[PDB]
Parts: sequence; C-alpha cells; structure tokens
Amino acid sequence: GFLSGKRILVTGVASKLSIAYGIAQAMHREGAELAFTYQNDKLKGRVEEFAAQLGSDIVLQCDVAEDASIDTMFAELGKVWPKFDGFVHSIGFAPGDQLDGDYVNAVTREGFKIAHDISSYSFVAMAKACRSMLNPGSALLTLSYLGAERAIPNYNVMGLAKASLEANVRYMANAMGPEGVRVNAISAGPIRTLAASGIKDFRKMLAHCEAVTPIRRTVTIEDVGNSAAFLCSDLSAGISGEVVHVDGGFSIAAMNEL
Amino acid sequence: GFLSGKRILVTGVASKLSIAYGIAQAMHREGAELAFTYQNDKLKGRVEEFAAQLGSDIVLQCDVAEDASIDTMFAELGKVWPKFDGFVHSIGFAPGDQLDGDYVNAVTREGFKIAHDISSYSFVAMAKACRSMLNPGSALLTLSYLGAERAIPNYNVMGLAKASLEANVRYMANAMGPEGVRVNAISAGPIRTLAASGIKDFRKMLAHCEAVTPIRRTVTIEDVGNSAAFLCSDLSAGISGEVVHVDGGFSIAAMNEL
Amino acid sequence: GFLSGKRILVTGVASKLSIAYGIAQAMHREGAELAFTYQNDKLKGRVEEFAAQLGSDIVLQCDVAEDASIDTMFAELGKVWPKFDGFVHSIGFAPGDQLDGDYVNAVTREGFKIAHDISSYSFVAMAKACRSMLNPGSALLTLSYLGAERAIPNYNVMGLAKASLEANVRYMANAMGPEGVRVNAISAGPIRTIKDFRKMLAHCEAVTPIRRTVTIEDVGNSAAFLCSDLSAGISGEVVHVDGGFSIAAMNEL
Amino acid sequence: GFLSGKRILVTGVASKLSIAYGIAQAMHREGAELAFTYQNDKLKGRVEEFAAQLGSDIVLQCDVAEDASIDTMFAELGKVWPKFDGFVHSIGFAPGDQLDGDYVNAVTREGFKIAHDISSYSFVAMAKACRSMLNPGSALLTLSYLGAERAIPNYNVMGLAKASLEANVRYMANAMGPEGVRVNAISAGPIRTIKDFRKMLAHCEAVTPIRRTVTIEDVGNSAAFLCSDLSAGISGEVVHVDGGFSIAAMNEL
Amino acid sequence: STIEERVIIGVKQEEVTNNFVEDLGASLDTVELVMALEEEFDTTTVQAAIDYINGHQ
Amino acid sequence: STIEERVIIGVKQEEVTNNFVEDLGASLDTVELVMALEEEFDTTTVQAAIDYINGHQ
Repeated sequence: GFLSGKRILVTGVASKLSIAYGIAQAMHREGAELAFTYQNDKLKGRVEEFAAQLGSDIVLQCDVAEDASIDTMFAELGKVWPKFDGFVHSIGFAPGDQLDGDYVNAVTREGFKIAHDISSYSFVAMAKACRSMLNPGSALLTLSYLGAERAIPNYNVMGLAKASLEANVRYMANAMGPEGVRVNAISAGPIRTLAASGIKDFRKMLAHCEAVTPIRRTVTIEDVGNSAAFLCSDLSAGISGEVVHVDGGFSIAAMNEL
Repeated sequence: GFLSGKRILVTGVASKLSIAYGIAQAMHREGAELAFTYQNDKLKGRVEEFAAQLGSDIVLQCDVAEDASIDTMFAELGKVWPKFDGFVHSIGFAPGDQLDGDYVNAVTREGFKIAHDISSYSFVAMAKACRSMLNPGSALLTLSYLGAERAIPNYNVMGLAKASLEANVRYMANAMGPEGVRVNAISAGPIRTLAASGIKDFRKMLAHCEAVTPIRRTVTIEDVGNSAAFLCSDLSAGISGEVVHVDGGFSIAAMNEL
Repeated sequence: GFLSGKRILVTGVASKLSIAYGIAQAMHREGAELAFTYQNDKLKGRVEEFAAQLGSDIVLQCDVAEDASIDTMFAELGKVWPKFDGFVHSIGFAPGDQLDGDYVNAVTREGFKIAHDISSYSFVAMAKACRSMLNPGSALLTLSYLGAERAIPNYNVMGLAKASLEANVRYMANAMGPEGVRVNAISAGPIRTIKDFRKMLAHCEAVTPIRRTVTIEDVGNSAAFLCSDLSAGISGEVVHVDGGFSIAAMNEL
Repeated sequence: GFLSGKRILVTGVASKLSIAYGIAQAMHREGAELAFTYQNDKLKGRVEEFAAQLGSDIVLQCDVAEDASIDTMFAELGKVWPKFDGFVHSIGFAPGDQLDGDYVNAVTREGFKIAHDISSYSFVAMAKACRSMLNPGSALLTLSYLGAERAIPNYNVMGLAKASLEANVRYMANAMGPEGVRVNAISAGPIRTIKDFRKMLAHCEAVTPIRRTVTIEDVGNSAAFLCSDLSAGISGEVVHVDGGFSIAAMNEL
Repeated sequence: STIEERVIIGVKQEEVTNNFVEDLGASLDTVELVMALEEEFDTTTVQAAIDYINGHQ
Repeated sequence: STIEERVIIGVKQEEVTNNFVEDLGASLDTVELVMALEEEFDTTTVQAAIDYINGHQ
C-alpha cells in the first residue's frame, strides 16, 4: 500500500468505533508500520489488543499533560524506531463542566487552560520532542472540528482550543517545512458512536445533520481514515498547513432546512 | 491501484509538463481507465499519443463554448462508456488582453463573459450533460488558483472567474450529492513549465515563491496528480464541496519576506 | 454628520423598502449629497419621489447591461458633479427560472451569463466609467449575500454571481487603491423585505446571534460608515451585516 | 456624535501612540463617556493624564491574569456606572522569548499558557465579570492580527492566541447576543507604532492596496463604529482594518 | 401498571390524553417511540396505547 | 562588437560604466547573467566584461 515504508506513531486509540482507530486501521491497511500511545495504566490492555490486531508490538504509555512523559515516551520509542515518519494527534479534552450550556457562564480560566494545553499545545509539544527523529518526507496530522470556525452550542471553550490547534497547524507547517515535515489537520464531521447512540439530543441531531449534509450521510471513521492515510502519505506532498474538511460537505451548505 | 474500476473523463491535456497530464498520469498509474477530450482538430495528434501512452483509445473532440458539442461528445462517449465515474475539469481561458496590467483598465464586458463562460460555466455544462451517465460513488474535480481568494496582479478577471468556479463547486456538490456525486476543486500553487521557464518575471517570481512556500519548493504536476487521483477515488468519500489547497503551504503564510 | 462634504451615487432604489433606500436615508441623515439612477421609465416617477424625500433631484436613467447607458449616465452626472466621492451598487438579477429547484437542472448558459453580467460585471463596469471622476478618499460599495460563500437552495446561479462579485471587490480595491479609492461589500442577512419565506425568516431570527433579522436601517448605517472617511482603514473587505448568522452553526441543536 | 449616551471602558491605554488611545480619542470625539484601566502603579499617572485629556477621571487598577483584580475593578466601576455599554479589549502578551525565531523551538508549555490566558481568555474573563452590568445594545470589541489566520515569522505562539481570541469573539457573540450584547474584533494592519521593522513597514505600504499603513486614527474610527448603534447588524465578526493588505497576494511580482 | 398506566409512552402527564403526531405531540421523533415501547412489552393518534398493544401479545 | 562592445551584459546604457551587485546594479538576478553571456560566447564588479571573458576562449 501507499504507506509502505512509513512508521507512524498514532495517539488516542481507545475504541474501535472511533476516528483514531479508523485511522490506524486504514494506515495498517496501506502497509504502514505502527506504534501507539495510551493514557493511564488501566488501558494498556485494550490498546495492546488493538495494536496487535494491526501488526504492532509497540505500545507506550504517555500523558501529554507532562513534558517529562513525552520525552520519556520518545526516548523509549527511540529504541525500536531510531527515526520515523510522523504521528497522528488525536488528543483533545475539556473539563466536563465546560461543555454544559451558555459558554460565557460555563467557561472558567481553569477550563480554558486545560482545554488549550491538552487540545492544542500537546500537538506542538510532541512535535518538539521528536523533531530530530523525523525523516524528510515526514507528515504530522491532527484532528479538529467545525467548532473552531463557527460558534456551535455547548462546544464552548473547545471551539477556542480547536482554533488554536488550527493555527498551530499553520505555524508548525511553516517552522517544520524547511526540513521536510508537512503538518495538516482534518476537520471531521460528526460520527455515530456508542456514545452518540446514547442521547436523544445527539441521535436526533446526527439524523438532522444527515438530511442537510450534501452527500446525505455522516462521514464514517473509514472516510476519515482514508483521508488521514492520504494526508500522511507522499501522495499529499503538495499539501501542508491545510485544514481539510471531511464532513461530506456539511460546512459549505447553509439554510438546507438546516 | 486505488482507482481500479473507475472510468474518468479527463479534459485539457495538451502537454506533458502540465497539471492535466500529471493528473491523467497519476490516475492511469492507479489503475483507472481513461478518456480524453481535445479542442480544435489540429490537436488530435498529440492527445492521441498522450492517451495511447496511458492505455486509452478514447479521444474525443469537444468545445465547451457550445452546448451542442458537449452533448455530441457525451453521446459519443456513451458508445464505449454507457455509464462512468466522473471527470476532471482542466479548462480555463481569458482573452489575452484581460491579463495585462491594471484590472479596471484591462477588464471589459466581453473579457468577462468569455472568462466566466469558459472557466466556470463549462464545469457545470459538462455536469448537466452526463448527470445520468454518472454512477453512484462518482466524483468531479476542477482546477483553481489562489487568485480566486486574493487579488493577484495581472490575474485580473480570472480571479473572478475562478471565484465563480469555486462557488460552482459548492453548489454542484449540493445538487449532485443526493445521487452520490462528490464535487471538489484543487487550488494549485504555481508550477514550473516551458512557458514559465520563458519569462524573467515568472522565473524570478517562481524562484521567490519557492523561498516563501513552507515546504521550500513549488508543488509539482506529480504532487497535483496524486491529490487529484485521491480526490476522485473512494478514499475521498468523506470530501465534497471542498477546495483543497495544493501549494505546499504558500497561501497560509504571510510576510515570510514574502 | 460623518458624510458631510461627500457626493454619493445610489443605484437600486425601487421602493421605500429597498436596501438601497435604507442606505440613501442613512447617508442623507449623515450629511451626504445624493444622486440616484433608475432602470426604466416605469420607475422614473417613484425614484423621483424618493430622491426628493432625501434632499436630491439628481435622477439619471441607467441600464447597466448596456455600456452606452452607463457611459451616458456618468456623462450627465458630469454636468452636476464633475467629481464625486463614490457610489453604492445595489443591483442583482437572474432570470426567474434560474432561481428555483435543483441547481444543475435549473442553470443554463444564458442564465449564468446574465447573472454574472448584471450582478457582478456591472459593478466594475461602473467603476470603469467614472474612474477619473472619483476624488481621493472615494469609496465604492456593493451588496452581497451568504450564497456567495455557501451553497443555499434555490439561490443557484446567484451564488456564483455573488462569489464573482466579492472577488471583483478585491481586484477593484487593489487596482484603484493607489489613486485613493476604496472598494468594499456588505453581505446582508436576509431582511423581511407563499409560505416559502415566512417560516425561513422565523427560524432565522432564532439562530441569528442577535435574535432578530437585520433591517435596511442596520444595513444603511453600515453602508454609510463604509462610504465615509471613518472606514479609511478598510478596503477589499466583505463585511457581514447579518447579526452573526453566518458564524453560527447547528444552533437548532 | 454617534456614541453620545454610551459608557465605554477602555483597556490598554499606555501611551498617546497606543491603538487603545486612538480608539478612546475617536469615541470621546463621538460623544462617548469613558473609563480606563491601568496595569500597575508605574503607569497610573500616565493613564490619569490620558483619561483627563479625554474627558474622564474614572481610572481603575486592573490585572487580568488575576480573577480578583478583574472582579474588583468591575465592582469599583459599579459605583460610578452601575450599568455601562461595553468595553474595548486591547491586551496582548507573550513572554519575549516566545516571540523570536523558529516557532517549534521557541514555544514552550508556559509561554503558550500565558499567551492564551492574557491574550484570549482575559477577553471572556471580563465579559463574565460584567455581564449583568451591560445594557441591551452593548458592544464588546477586541484587537487582533493577521497572525491569527496566517503563519507569520516570529509572531509564533501569539498567532495561536489570536486565533483562540477570534473564536472567542464568535462564541461570546453567540452566547450574549440573546440579551442584546454584540461582540466583534478588529484585525489591525501593522502600524508604525533594529532594522527589523523599518524595512518590513516600507514593503508593507507598497503591497497594501491603500498604499500606506493604517493609523491609530483609522483603527479608532472603525472601533468607534463597531461599539456604536451604527453597527447594530454586525456581530461575531472579525473586521480587517489593514487597508486591504490581507486580501492581496504576490503583489511584489 | 394497568393497560392505560403502563403504555413509557415529550409531553406533560395531564396533557397526554388517552385520546401522537397531531394533538398529543408525542421527523424522527415518532420513530424512537415504537422502539422504546417495543422493549418494555418485549413484543395516527395515541389509540394504540390500548388497542394494538393489549390484544397483541 | 569589440571586447567592450559585446559583453548582452537591468541598467541604462550610460549608467552601466565599465568600472554587478554594488554600483552598476546588473537574490537570483545576478545568476541568469552568467547563463546569458555563457550562451553568446559559447565558452564582484563588471570587470569580467573584459578580464575573464577575453583571455578565456
């Protein structure tokens, strides 16, 4: 496959019905060798099963909250991979009280710090940590959402964090371009998940969105996986600092009985 | 390859060092069967050589200026292909006096009509002509340039035409989405060509642009070819109504000693 | 007011409910001297009434499809205003069949041609005609719509035309900037200007951040600002005057 | 003037060359009543001079990093203005090392944290503090820069902070819109406010469509418009006040 | 839980007269209703809160 | 075309004193210069318009 020869670190895989698993799946399918990271210790199980199922012994704890942990992880990853071809940033978090109702009400300085540190700074922290491991022809990829560009109810401070992340993409692409690293983002449409299949608000939402998305369905983890794979392959050599919309056209339509 | 099973009509191929040839090349490489169109009669030669070199007997005259010619072409293409998987729109033209100096000075109502008719309407005309030939899972693709989004000296009325084309993309994607046709555009960076290798203004320009493009080079017809191939493959099922920037990051940077 | 000393030509005044009227009224209030144009004899009297309510009796026949009309009109205005300070371009048209149903079905070469000619080309056609009449500090303004930026049902070939228009703003701003002329657009939200539009507007007020639609007053004031010296730092811009509608998403949910 | 009857709090006044000063001066001219804030005692006297030149003696200590400071400041302003009509947010900072050289090299977790806290969070931090003080028709305004939208050398972590800020505008506009508050930003062009910046500006005037850079006057006037009732139809918007710089490309060539 | 008491089946207790799309106000809102009642019984108006779901199983 | 008359080699005829980057004003602007003179001869200052390109070939 078109990723034959590539070693790609892949973050935030924690479930099969997920963007991050869909990415790993499609990247393995394209003949890429993979590594994975996991958060707390009580997750090494599932992640090791996922990795194994995608031909990988390389599973590694990491907590992007701490600079320490990122260097450790990369020193370790260094043992098996002395020099690789990029990673997939699928990390984003806001203290749960942030995503509840009125944003001015909900937001706090603390909610802001975490959301931005985790959802945006983590992306660059990991770039700083492996700069010199990264081969020419490398590619980095993160995940974003329409909430960066528009005010979406409840998404609250995540919108701001995502916007930061989207700018990070631009700046990272500009710093790391001169030594052959492309940096990009996918802005993904909503995706059906056990979680979203567990709230009438989300269920009726995803259904309504389906009606107004031009291709008349929500994108799939597979759809995202393919675009991701491409964006990390040498097929996307022309592309850097871009935020690709992978939402079936949703964002480019308006008043579709929207 | 990832286009195995696809029949793609491909327009405006007229030279090997060109975006359109690079697209055909990459699409053939990916196992797509191809057809081609040509303008005046005094071109059937070169185009037939190009097509043959990419495994295709299907070469067809067309002049998008005329509705007649588009229906004819598709009636003919109908014989060998009763139902295909999309086409690549690589057609754009402005009466040469339009691209010379001050735009308000240069532009005329006539220059406007042609530029828009050829560079933007042609795209939809061809969509109208083969709507019902197009399979589910089809994809259409056109070519655009930064001049749509920013005022670039000399590009003049082409900017307006390109902006029209970029909106056409959005509207086309929204009309044709419900019956399984994705519509998209690539906004391509400048590309070295015999033509551009024949003007100190362009030569020194392309050189300067190279210095300020994040990946530190101009994209290649190959770079564009790959992105194009992808955008027409089922790998890009998540993507519709999008204008993908394939310019190595040029447009997302500013004041880079720009 | 902040337009005192300025002379502004206003197109598209057709009723007291016209966007163009809200614009002219705001500019009159703010001290501008005005001139107006009309399409055909049928509307002459009406415009003449409007011009008079807004302190002016300069009222010129113009049809922007015809190069000659445009050229004549500016010749005539020449007599009174040998040098003015810009104009407001509130002209948009597409044959009615273009504007109903599936876009690819509806659109035709002729429709597309007319839409872009009247809605987009006419803007620079007029700039061209009066370039040497414009003082430094002049400002030109056209009206646009979100259909330029997003696919909206039925708006069809108008989207493309408006998209062309917004690019036109940018190329015109860049060309005319060096000789002290600025060029901008307002993208106005839908205005309560056949259950087609009664429900649309109602849902609109509910998802627009300011919780109402915009009025020709809101548009008029922004228009008056953009043609005055207060907007001296703003050029080639498309300003959204839609109470924030377009920066909101999935606010039904 | 068009701000008469309005009460506006202005942050970031530090010299007569401040953007914030050009803003306050435009608003004073246009009839606004003003109040100002200062960072630390060192600058108290200076601001007091400025406040007085602009018809005001409301001058309050504030440090936006501290929740308490912000809360105190609005309590104090409470006494004089139990209800005002919005504020201007002209506050941006990132530790000096952040702002020099390769971005990935320069950036650090602490820098990033501070930049987004002061440059972006402080904006909504202040809205939060005075929400119930704001009248219907209020307007809030912050200052931004093209570094939000494009990668600019050395601007580094400020880009991300400004990007966060512009999204903040949109979410704030959407939240506060229903109770009659509007929220917007100006993205100002570079202003002639160490050959680092002398050449930069010179090439700038040459590629900016209006063929000069913008002044604190140009910014001030646009600011005054956006905080007045004239901009009633505009919310959640980032208005570029850069003479068109950002809509032009490869105009060297 | 009587025949009327059981049939689970957005509405105010009192407003929900045993008398779904029209008056009672019970596109896809009416679909998840069957799915929910289908689970607890393991089997135009609000008439089926008695008619269809008592005789059948 | 004499030794001074031939050496092709943006400047005004008179300003271009036989006396490239500094005063004469002849990044990549100076590079295409060699390429152009290299073609017609088939072989700091503007001194090479006589020195290098007369003895050599």
